[PDB]
Amino acid sequence: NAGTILPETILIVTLLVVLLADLIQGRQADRWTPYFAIVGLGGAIATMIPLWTQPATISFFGSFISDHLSLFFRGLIALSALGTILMSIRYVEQTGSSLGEFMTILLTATVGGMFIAGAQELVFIFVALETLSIASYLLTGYTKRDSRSNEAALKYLLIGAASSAIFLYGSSLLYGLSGGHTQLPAIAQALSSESLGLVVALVFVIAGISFKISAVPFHQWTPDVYEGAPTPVVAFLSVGSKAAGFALAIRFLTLAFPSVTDQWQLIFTVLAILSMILGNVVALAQTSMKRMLAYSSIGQAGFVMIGFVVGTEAGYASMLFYLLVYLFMNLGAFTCVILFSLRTGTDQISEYAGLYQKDPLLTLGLSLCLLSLGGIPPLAGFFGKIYLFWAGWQAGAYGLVLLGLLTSVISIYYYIRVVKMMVVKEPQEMSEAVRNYPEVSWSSFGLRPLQVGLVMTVIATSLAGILANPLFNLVNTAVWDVP
Amino acid sequence: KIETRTEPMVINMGPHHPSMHGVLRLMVTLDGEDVIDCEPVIGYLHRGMEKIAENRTNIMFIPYVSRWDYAAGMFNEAVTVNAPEKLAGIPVPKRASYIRVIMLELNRIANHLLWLGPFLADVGAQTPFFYIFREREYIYDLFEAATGMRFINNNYFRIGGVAADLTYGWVTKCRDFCDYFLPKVDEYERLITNNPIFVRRLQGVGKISREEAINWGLSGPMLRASGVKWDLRKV
Amino acid sequence: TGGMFSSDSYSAVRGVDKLIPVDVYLPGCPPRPEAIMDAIVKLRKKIANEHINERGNLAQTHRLFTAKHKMKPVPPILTGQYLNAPSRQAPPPALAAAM
Amino acid sequence: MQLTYVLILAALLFCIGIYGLVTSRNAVRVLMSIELLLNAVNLNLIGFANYLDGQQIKGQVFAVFVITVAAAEAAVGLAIILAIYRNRDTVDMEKFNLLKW
Amino acid sequence: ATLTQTITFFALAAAVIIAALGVVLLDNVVYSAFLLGGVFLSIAGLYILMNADFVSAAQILIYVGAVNVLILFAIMLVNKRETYTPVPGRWLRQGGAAVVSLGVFALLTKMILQTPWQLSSVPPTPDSITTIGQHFFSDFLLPFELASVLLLMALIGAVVLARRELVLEPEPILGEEVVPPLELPERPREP
Amino acid sequence: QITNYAKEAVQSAKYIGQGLSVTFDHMRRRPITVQYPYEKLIPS
Amino acid sequence: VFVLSGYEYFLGFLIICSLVPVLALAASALLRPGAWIQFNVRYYMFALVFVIFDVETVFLYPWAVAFHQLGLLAFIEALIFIAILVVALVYAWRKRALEW
Amino acid sequence: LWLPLPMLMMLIVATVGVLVAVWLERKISAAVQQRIGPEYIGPLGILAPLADGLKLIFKEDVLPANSDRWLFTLGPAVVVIPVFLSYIIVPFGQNLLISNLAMGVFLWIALSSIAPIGLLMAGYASNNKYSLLGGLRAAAQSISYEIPLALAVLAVAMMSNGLGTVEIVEQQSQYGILSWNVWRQPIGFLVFWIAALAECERLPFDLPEAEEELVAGYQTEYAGMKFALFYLGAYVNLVLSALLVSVLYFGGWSFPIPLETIANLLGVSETNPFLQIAFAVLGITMTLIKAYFFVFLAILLRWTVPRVRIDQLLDLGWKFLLPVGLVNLLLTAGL
Amino acid sequence: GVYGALAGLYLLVVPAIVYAYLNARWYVASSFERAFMYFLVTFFFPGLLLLAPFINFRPQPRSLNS
Repeated sequence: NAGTILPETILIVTLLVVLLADLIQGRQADRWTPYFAIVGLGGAIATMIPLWTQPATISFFGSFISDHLSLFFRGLIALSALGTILMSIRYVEQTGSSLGEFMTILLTATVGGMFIAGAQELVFIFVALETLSIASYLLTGYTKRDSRSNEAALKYLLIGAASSAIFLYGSSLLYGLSGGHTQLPAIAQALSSESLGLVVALVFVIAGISFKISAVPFHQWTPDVYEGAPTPVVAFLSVGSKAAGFALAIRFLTLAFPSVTDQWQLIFTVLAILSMILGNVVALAQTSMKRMLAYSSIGQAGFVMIGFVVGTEAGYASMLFYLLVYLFMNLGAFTCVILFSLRTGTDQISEYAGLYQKDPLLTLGLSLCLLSLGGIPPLAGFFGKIYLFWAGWQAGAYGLVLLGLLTSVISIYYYIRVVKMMVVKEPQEMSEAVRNYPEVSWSSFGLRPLQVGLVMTVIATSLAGILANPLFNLVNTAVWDVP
Repeated sequence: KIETRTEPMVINMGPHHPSMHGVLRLMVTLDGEDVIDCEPVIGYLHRGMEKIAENRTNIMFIPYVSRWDYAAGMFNEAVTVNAPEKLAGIPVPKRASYIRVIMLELNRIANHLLWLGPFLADVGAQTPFFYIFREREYIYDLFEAATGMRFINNNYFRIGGVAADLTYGWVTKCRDFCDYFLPKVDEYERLITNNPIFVRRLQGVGKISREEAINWGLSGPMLRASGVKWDLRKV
Repeated sequence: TGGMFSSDSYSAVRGVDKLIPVDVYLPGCPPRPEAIMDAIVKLRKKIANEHINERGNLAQTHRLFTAKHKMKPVPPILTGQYLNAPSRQAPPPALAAAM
Repeated sequence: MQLTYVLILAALLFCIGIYGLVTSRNAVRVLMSIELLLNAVNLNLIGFANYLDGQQIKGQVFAVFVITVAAAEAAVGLAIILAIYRNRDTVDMEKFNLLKW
Repeated sequence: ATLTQTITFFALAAAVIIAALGVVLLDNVVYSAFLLGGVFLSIAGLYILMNADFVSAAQILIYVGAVNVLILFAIMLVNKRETYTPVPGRWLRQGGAAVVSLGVFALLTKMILQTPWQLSSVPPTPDSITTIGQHFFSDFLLPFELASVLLLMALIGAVVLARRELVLEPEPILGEEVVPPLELPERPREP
Repeated sequence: QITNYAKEAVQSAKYIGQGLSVTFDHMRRRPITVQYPYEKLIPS
Repeated sequence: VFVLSGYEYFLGFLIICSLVPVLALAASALLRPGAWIQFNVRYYMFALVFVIFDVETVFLYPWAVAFHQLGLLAFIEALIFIAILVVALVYAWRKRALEW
Repeated sequence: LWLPLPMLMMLIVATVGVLVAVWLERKISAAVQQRIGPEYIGPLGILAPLADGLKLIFKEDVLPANSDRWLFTLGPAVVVIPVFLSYIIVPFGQNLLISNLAMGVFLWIALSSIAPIGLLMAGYASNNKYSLLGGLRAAAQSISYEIPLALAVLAVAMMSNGLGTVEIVEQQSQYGILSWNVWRQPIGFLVFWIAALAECERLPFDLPEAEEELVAGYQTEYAGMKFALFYLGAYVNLVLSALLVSVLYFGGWSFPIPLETIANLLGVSETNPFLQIAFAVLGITMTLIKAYFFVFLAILLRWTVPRVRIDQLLDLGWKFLLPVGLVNLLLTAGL
Repeated sequence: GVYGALAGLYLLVVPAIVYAYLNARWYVASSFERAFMYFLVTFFFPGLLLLAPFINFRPQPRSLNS
């Protein structure tokens, strides 16, 4: 029955070929091992399309489901590593660290994240959440001599290993509140009384579920990791490790707790009204470019939770369409953060000023991905927010969409601040690149993957709202298999 | 207490030094696995031998001398009696000269056997350490017969020759010994030349060039083991 | 008694019993290995004379006294650098001119 | 010895590691308190497997995998401690607050 | 007969929480790590009473013999002879952590006591080394193969985060602007 | 590979096989030792 | 209930062997009268590859006991577990982790 | 007060097995050096293990100057009670069994992993530079030789279909000597015999300071009764390891029919009362007599191989003994 | 465990006849006989330990006929 895990086991094989080539060839393999992982990720993406027609079987003795919801989130995490490898082909190759050793830990977080989306046992949820979390502490401290990545690998460890123990104590209680029954469909058949033991088991698991998606009482790691980590890892944990926490929350809170449902829809509203406020008002007071996108990912998380708390067939379709276009907004913005951090050092705001005459492909990429993150027409993040407020207005929730719209205008002001210091500043107002920009080439190592990860992302950011109707049908078929 | 720091660690070899070559004290400093500096602290056996001889006659100093190189013994008495007998022009008889060659070549065997036992235990295999000293006990009784003591304190070398002649069953007892010990010399050689784990601890480990050996000042089997061919019995 | 260096030697302690208490003395220079095994036998006859209720005098008595001095402390002579000392790398000036 | 006394022991071991997570100032005592949390969820789990559904022990299999992850969370975790110590020459959790605001 | 399984429980149930107070409250960090094995060995003694003789021996092999040795090797590497004794660093923020720890315990003891547990009166552990290996390849098979990729990653990453930079430490490979080796290109600056 | 550890093990596990035999032949010889207080050795 | 058979003598033998040092050190108690270790990361790296491989061996103990009771499908599945972690041993050699 | 007779009679065998090994250490190593060994005490040295242990009880067990008192005293206790406890596993005798645990060759390999902690609180608590260095050196050596030692037990766990040491000797009793696991596992016997010898014997150990890498190792500042656990507890680990060589690979209490001639390592008469007591007692402790052969082989192997350094010790357990232990587990399987 | 039937046949009466054999032939024994001689020590060792201070292997006085 091991034909349903084929998109993950192709990524298991190419995880080992890029590992052995580092051992066999010894840093001469870094010229080809990124491109082998790209077709390893592309071959893992292209085998999800024959799995889309299959009628959603539950393989591996009831511990793994191969539904359309599990295949949608598997492609989002596989595209997150596909966009990350096109970034880090030059980024960690410039720090002097090994390139094949980076993309091995990057692919264990991918297959660890991709197995979260279809897991149904309490143990396989925790095992795949571990190898996503354990791999990500090694990636935020991969540079290993910065006193900023080492400080970010520590804070992510002592919260990540802590919140996965709060997650285990709620997962172990689900084994004990039922008579055994580690599987989540077998959990719901045993417990429906909504006792106090089910409440503490619910709070304990969304201390780790809402830790990967960074809601405000559990968000404290996110702005400190995202400025210390390497920027491709910052690009990965915002769409790959964040959608995997959202891949868990649909598979967990709807399968393990369909009786207790008005409680976690009451907690996640508090998680939404706090992360929409504190994601978007604290991003005003940010000077670093990676720190402005850090509170953005907390703020954009609250928009995804708008469709998660309404609990409708269009509500879960609103959070899957927003997470799909979220990959085309973060990985296009973080590409321009990397592409500006490689030409000049010190990637922060009030150093992008005086651009658009020296790097016009960077400013067209960074503006159209940050303006779409604010949700302005006719970009992809406008239509993604429209469907969140359409599904938000559909079943109650009139104060969430009003807070979702009022914090979207506060969202506009700090995104347009970066577009202010890219295109509206005169050429007598640039601090860095004042005749210091390196006169871009697109001929060095890894810049051509960095350019095609920018061109094909802004095209997927400008046109994914106009051409959203294939994406609206691809998302709405992944919701009928959600209870 | 003991802390873990990042600077190179200095360890003291200590004047205790449970070995058979005296009492050294090496303040050797380490760099993880490689050494970078080492000072030898000597003088723990400085009994003032040079100040003693200025208040000793030659027959009163002949017992004192076989304590510098106490592995050798009569090699110290060789230099001692040769200092006034080559200055006063005192003729040594030819028979007493050949007894000196017989006694000194037996001391060099006992000098090398006392070197060999501790050296084989320091480089690995500890089982020849008990079979080498048995072969030195045969050389002890060859000196215990002719002189009155085992390996040192054997007042045999004199200014006009040697103290006394050999015993009766002595010359036939190297022909029992040095016709039995000579098969075992090649047995000791095949311990390190064969079994190629010992050669990975002795090839290139403590290498000294020929030009640095003459400049630093060396003699015997440390100078000659750099390709010098300088031997004072030939020179 | 520091036997042969007991006459005139500027650095020999004459006998180990000027530092530590001795049970059995053994003359010889050097003693035979048979003669040391007599001193082990003479020692073995002394262990059997030791009594189990006379186990209290085996510990040292502590008649501590204290006085304050005014001697200048000196930095230690033997520091742990021999080759990396700043006098072995090159000969100093005002001496290599006549070399 | 009932089931109730095991879970209170696991809940008390949870809050001792919780207290060691927030009050410890050395960065290694925080990792040692994380192992108190991951053994609290194992002592809770085998007691849940010994008394509930002990014929097919599914908690003891799940108790194995927590031991394996915490073995890999400490090996990864102590390489993070040794990575800071090479740059910042102390191990002091009140000294790593440079990414404050 | 029955009381000898109960008096050995509270002798072990007090041995774990006293050692867990020793790893947390003690001023010496090496005393915490040697008492950390006192936590792990007492829990391993608690598994034998709970019919878990395999996971009991699987804790002494890993938590006592592998993790605690790895902790102790990574504490004798960090001594530095510097504690600096700054107890009241900012405020009395060690009293706010005593509130939540007694609060979670007051939460769970209310939760553990009032919850009706459906304990089964069937005979347990029918040679529980074969029913845990039949579980590694029928039900818990996909967790079992992913544990190898988790361990392989934990050997890749913890080596490259802890190995000595003795290959090329002064290594300026290239530059568009100057970037130090083994450090992120976003250089720190003040606004 | 797997066709080497059956051939890289023989080269010294038989050398200790020819070393365990010679040390057992060291026990074959009579102990040449002077028991002191019952066999004192005659001086010269 | 306690259906484990053989542990009746394990409690007393845990106490008696604990009474071997604590009474012999007491029976002896009535009859008797620049400090640096260099930071070399090889004690931690040799213990690091131990933790990865002590978890390897403890996963193989339930497979080795129930080996002829599982079949050939559970032998290929157990081979994927070992062959992934064989590359973990190859990674430790080539990256000089256990060089000392 | 020692109320189980199976616990008392085993413990008498468990301590006389050590006192054989201290006697056999000082007499076999004297025969390979052509000297006597301990004469003049007992008949021929029979009281020499007793005399070496009883003097350590009567000596003033003083601590060093500035030492951690509780970690110094519990230092040797972490090393030796894990090898005193696992004598509940060893099954000598057909009708003699102390505890029928469901495992025990896995419990022994779990209990032997507490011993690297005792080498860490012996090196640290003695509070000198050369013993902390010898503490990290001795701990990282027993760490290196356990995964080869645990994989050799995995080889005899597939053939026995369990970890029960009563069932392990039961698979070697159907043919007497043709059904022994040493004839079925010729490589994994060597993986067991080298890795167990690198944690209990005197040959692959830096505790004798003949190379002077430290002062005297980790057991430098230990004296008297605390050293008696380090001295008379390393022969407990030698007998315990040799007891399991004579259980796993060689059949414990397994031997052919004794109806033989005078050359059957016995007397001259066929029906002798001295052979009826040498058959009943041998029916009580048989694998102890087999363990006295590998104790003898451990002393005999000390004076053959070189005293190898620590850089080639740790490059043998990981680089050699671990891949040959992995491929033996596959060759024990089908593959 | 017997009281005085087979315990004394192993602890008391058979170590006395090994001590008759160990005193007579220990140094004159050959290479094959000494290997069996070492087996009688390790097998009868709980019996050999009790009657250890009651037998001495010290050699007899000589006659001095010269």
